[PDB]
Amino acid sequence: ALIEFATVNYFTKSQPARAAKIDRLSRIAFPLLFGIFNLVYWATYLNR
Amino acid sequence: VQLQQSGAELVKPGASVKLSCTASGFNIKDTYMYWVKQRPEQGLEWIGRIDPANGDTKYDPKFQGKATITTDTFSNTAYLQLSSLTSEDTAVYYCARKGLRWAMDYWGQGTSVTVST
Amino acid sequence: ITEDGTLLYTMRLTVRAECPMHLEDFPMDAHACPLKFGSYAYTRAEVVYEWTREPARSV
Amino acid sequence: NIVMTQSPKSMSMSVGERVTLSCKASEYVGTYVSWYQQKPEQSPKLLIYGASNRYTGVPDRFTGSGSATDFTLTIGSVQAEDLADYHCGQSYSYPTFGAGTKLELK
Repeated sequence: ALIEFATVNYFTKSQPARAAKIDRLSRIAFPLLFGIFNLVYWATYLNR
Repeated sequence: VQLQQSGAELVKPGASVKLSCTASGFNIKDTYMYWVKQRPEQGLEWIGRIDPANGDTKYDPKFQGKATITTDTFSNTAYLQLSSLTSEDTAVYYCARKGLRWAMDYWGQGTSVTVST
Repeated sequence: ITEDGTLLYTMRLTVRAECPMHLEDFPMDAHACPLKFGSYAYTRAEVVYEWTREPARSV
Repeated sequence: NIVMTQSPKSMSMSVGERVTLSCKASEYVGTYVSWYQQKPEQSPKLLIYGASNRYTGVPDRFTGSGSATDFTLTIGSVQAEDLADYHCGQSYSYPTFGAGTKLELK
């Protein structure tokens, strides 16, 4: 998350389209990945 | 060391049979006394055990009430009395003592009961 | 001391034993903490131990 | 209730070959599985008290192999008087025996 913010700020004021695009994409990419990781972790550790 | 059972019995269905097992060579207060039945050409089946020092007797759930196990420490005998018997328990009844690793090292000889008319 | 020689000797102990653990599923792990007791200075040919009831009903 | 599934039901084997019998327990029985040898018209005689401990007077051709549930009785050079049933019975709980294997010659 911090690295994504750093990239957004680096691209801001020069290519704001790419910055806004990757921010609106990271608003969906991080929570879904965390949910998938939680499901996998809990499932594979409670089955045993 | 040497277990002497009773003889064969020819009992009518609906009566009570009391089989005896005299232990010669040791005291029954030291070990347990297991009773085993065996139908012809089938596997062994446990009936019940008795602790002759106290009188604590455990039975197979399907043999509770039908059979009872008592002892007599003065004559070193174990008695098994079948309270109510049908025409199906025409099996061979063995008397055994527990061994070293809870096995039954010394068995009796078998009192082959027969239920008919 | 029973009249026929059968002794009975109980103690009240507080044993602090070792339970080796494999903490690779922490904290969703399952352990089997052992408690091994035997004889000292008396081999098998002299003193053999045995449970007094059915081994499932001793401990 | 612990049940002992003994296998096989009845086997036929010639003289002088190694033979093995299996006794799979349902629940846990640590090393308290005993093997008895019952000849026809006689009382069963204890062969292996505990797992892998021969009883006094048993030839060295009988060997046990113990585990938590599976137990094995291996006979080596089989002689001519070893034609009998072989029951396995646990004692970790109230004793329950297996069905037995009628050993045969062929």
